Amino acid sequence: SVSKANVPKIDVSPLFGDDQAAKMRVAQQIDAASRDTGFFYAVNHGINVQRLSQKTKEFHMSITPEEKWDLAIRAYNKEHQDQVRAGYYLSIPGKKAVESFCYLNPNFTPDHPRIQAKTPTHEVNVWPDETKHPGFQDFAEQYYWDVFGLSSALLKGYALALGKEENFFARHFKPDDTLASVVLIRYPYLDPYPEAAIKTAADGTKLSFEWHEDVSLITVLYQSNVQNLQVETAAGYQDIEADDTGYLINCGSYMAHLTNNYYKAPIHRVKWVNAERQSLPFFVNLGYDSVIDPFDPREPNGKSDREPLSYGDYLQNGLVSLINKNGQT
Ligand SMILES: N[C@@H](CCCC(=O)N[C@@H](CS)C(=O)N[C@@H](C(=O)O)C1CC1)C(=O)O
Ligand SMILES: [Fe+2]
Repeated sequence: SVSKANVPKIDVSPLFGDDQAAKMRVAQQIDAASRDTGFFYAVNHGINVQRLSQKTKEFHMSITPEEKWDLAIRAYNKEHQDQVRAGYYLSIPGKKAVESFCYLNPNFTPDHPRIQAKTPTHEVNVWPDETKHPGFQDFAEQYYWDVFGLSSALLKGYALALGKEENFFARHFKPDDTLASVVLIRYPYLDPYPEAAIKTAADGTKLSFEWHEDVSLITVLYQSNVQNLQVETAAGYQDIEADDTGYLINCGSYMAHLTNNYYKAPIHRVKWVNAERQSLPFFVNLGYDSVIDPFDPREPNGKSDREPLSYGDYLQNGLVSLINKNGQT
């Protein structure tokens, strides 16, 4: 068997309030989890995840092949050269099971200064036809802001955990410019399930997505109640329990950089499971020009021998590297 990973449930509700002592007690729990397996479940987060799941299912199960081409990123549709990040990521029946829809900051409109400048990693979202998907765009944009709010609260907790003032990360995480993305991933049930869509780990475990560290500051994830994730620990890969009432939180490699690996970006992978399910990550990314000076909370003077890295540089390079390592999703 595989051992169960320690993934504590942390009540994050004080991070929305003004009880500073209570916030510190939450920060300590985040610190402990970040130093152990690198994962925890945020509970009492205030988001209606059942409705998120229902609206997402309605979208995934009603979108047609025609609409998928019309929304497709450039990896699938050469006509859409502006769509590197945002849009539809098609399955390939017989070869690739997973499919998804990615969207970015709703404030990236045609008149946004970064859109006008054609700055890398900024795109205007594409949406299906409103008549075919009534309410979907509005729901999805509102969801972005709901999970942005949770993420801002979580970032106050991580800042306090690291010995900083609570706005240390959040001051770089702003509605007008965040590079954060939502991805609505569908993992299908298939009978037969094509072997070409199943990868195999060195230890023999059947996978849908190989080992990686996240390209993010933190990752704020909702998934269906079907166990699939594993995290590498000193004791080997361990199973992360599912919990479709909470958000699974972990650090990405930008956090590891900024903290000199005090909070590591945990290595994790996705087991192959033949089940119809949802994986709905929010990747907490800062602004394109955001730079936090690296530090080390294990060193008396707090100094680090790492060089500052702008978030835009980090992100553009990280997303390409992840595609090169683990394949186009
Ligand atoms: N397209 C997105 C980035 C996608 C990065 C990516 O492919 N991530 C993987 C590894 S974290 C991913 O989303 N995998 C999901 C899965 O396979 O279920 C995860 C975290 C829920 C953007 O432009 O921001
Ligand atoms: Fe990941």
